[PDB]
Amino acid sequence: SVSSIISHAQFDRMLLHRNDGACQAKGFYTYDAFVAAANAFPGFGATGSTDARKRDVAAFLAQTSHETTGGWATAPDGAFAWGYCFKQERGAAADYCTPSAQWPCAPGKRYYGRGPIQLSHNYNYGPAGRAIGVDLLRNPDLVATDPTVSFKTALWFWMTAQAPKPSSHAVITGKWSPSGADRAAGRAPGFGVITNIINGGLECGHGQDSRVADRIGFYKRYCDILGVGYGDNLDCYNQRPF
Ligand SMILES: [Zn+2]
Ligand SMILES: [Zn+2]
Ligand SMILES: [Zn+2]
Ligand SMILES: [Zn+2]
Repeated sequence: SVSSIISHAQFDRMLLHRNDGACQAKGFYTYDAFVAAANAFPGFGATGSTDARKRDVAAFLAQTSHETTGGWATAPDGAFAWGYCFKQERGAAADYCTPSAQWPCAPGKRYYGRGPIQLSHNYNYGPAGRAIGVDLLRNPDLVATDPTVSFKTALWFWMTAQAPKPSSHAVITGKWSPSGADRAAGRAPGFGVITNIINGGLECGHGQDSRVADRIGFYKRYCDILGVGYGDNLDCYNQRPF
């Protein structure tokens, strides 16, 4: 039903050049896979006012677009037209396997970044796999070979809280109630705190940051496409990291 918020046409206008020959993931990410994945997380794009629902979709696609961007300053249609260009960590990467009796690593497998949110480590592939009913510890490559599974891992991240961090979904739909600690840290509801949730240790609270700006660029472009206002507190330049 997320299709009632974002049409196939709008989805492609947003992720405009993802299938250009220069992109590693060309041909991978499809609108039908996105819609199928969304069906497994009913609340996504279906919680709150029509505007909250549009921002929920735009923010999700904007943050994931930054994580997989292939854009550059003078890119065709701007740097914010190049999200979803990659589907797996570039380079030699690493094993990303840490001791865990709850989410044991499978021999010979590696848990490097895969998919829209660049899911990493066995302790994340484990709970994400359980959430979607797929054994991602034994078959982590499915996050880079099956687009529906790929999108599902990203939505799992979007919809899952990591207390004290709320889920990004809760923040964008206006369901997050900041603690006294959050208020003291300057973490107010908005797109900015979502960036903080995702990679605040490295990007937030130290003034202007090009990574934060790139995330906002995607968000504003996508909100413009769906026809919704951005909401407040878009940056995390002055927010203490979670
Ligand atoms: Zn299409
Ligand atoms: Zn193109
Ligand atoms: Zn690690
Ligand atoms: Zn810093």
